[PDB]
Amino acid sequence: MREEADEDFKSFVEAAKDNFNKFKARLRKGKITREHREMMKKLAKQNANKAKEAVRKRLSELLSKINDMPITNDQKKLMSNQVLQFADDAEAEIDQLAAKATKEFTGGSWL
Amino acid sequence: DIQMTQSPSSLSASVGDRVTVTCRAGQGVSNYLSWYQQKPGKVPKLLIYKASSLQSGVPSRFSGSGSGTEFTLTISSLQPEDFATYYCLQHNIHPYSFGQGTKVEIKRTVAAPSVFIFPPSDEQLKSGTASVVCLLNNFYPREAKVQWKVDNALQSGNSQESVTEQDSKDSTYSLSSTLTLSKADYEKHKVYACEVTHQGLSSPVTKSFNRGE
Amino acid sequence: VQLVESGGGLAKPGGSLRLSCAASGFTFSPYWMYWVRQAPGKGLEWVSVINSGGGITYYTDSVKGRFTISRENAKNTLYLQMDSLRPEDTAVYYCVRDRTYYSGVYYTEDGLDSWGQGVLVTVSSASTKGPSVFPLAPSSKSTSGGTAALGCLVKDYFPEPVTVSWNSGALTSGVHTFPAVLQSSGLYSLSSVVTVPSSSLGTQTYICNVNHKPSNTKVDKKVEPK
Repeated sequence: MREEADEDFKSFVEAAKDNFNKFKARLRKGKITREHREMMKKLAKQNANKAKEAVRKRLSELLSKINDMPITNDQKKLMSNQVLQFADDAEAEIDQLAAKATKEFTGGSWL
Repeated sequence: DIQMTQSPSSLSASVGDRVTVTCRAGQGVSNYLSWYQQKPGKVPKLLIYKASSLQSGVPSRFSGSGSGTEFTLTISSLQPEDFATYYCLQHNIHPYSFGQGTKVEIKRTVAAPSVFIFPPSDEQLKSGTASVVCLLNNFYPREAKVQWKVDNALQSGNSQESVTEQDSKDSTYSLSSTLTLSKADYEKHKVYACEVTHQGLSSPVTKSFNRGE
Repeated sequence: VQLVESGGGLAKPGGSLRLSCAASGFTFSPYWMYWVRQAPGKGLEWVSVINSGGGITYYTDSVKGRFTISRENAKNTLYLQMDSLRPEDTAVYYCVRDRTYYSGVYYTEDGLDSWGQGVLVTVSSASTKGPSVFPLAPSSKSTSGGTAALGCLVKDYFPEPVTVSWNSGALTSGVHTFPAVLQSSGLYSLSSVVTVPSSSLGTQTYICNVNHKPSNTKVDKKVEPK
């Protein structure tokens, strides 16, 4: 079924959620300069980009699987659009996890 | 595989006429019906995919319609170069399956055949067999009759005919008839005649040669 | 963006052949591939299907177990091993590409759009024989020479096909190469003719180029008047 795909991309977001939690806990606490803050933000985006290519690599595999199954071609098309929407949602939340990892005015750091 | 049922098996039509070819699927194929055009001795050409989508470079006079199990190829104004066999193809589910094909013929004005006769070559006579060939060139319609005469005596059962496919431009046919005799039989007679009857001829046309020359 | 086919030809009943199909100019891996055959003078019909290097394969009822459709995506080549050949396997075989793939952001669903030139498979116990070529000399003379007909008689060969050109292909207007006829001796025979201005009979050479590949027979017969 497509439930395999829905959980596949949902598994990536949970991993990103755990990975970004440990990322935040290891950021320097206290009064930081400002150059240091963007250094934190580029790493959060670098970590989000790595988690996102795992999503796309998985998206390409299932698409190859969808086209190669003995189903009606109009059923290839909609399944390809739903699995694309699953991966798009996964990439959006991963981006949201990276942004909120360096959110201003939390307990962590300040200027 | 889904069973495609196409009709008619063949049809005839004049230049400028509207032509319709019907395709029917055993199961629903939704929007995934293709139309192919195949001219004699050539690779099939995809004209229309998705029932109503025209491939690149395909003339605008071609159009398809229908969805579900009833489809229809339509040539709005038939052209001489449209002579071909047309096939429908469902591309909804593998394996894709074809129809029986529709053979489209062109109707045109009557054209009388030009007739030519050929004696056997001296090279072939060395082998002990003589082939006499008669040519009926660029005529319409297809029906024609060739009668072989040897010294004005009718021949039977010693000739074979072959007909060309309809010409893509003048819509005419051409026909060859070959009379096969033994060298001894060929050499004992004199006048070899090819008598052609055709609707374009007011009366039979005869082309002949004397074995002497 | 073509497909070239190899193999095929004459084979005795029960023998085996195998067709290759080299693809180029495009992405061969993701598309389903078809083998389509056409018996002489009959319609088109699918014979075998296969996926993007997968284990799903279709075969029509006429060919179960006998033919196996192979495929690899590295060399971009399609295959059709043909075992236990039967007289009704005589057909022109095409390898076709299904330009159908759905990627979400983009898709194509043209269907079977790109075909190979085709290959003839002839199944018969009859032995190969090369033809003889005889001239069909123009009538000498037409009154003025108002259009003359000339040609070549390609007699007694097996199997199909033979191709006939005129003046190495430069003369195509007015050419009629007739369908071969099956003589009672089991051998084929066809005539190819061309009509020309017969003011050109004296100032032009006319050669028919007969090629019978199955017997390696190549003949350039010059056709002269008288």
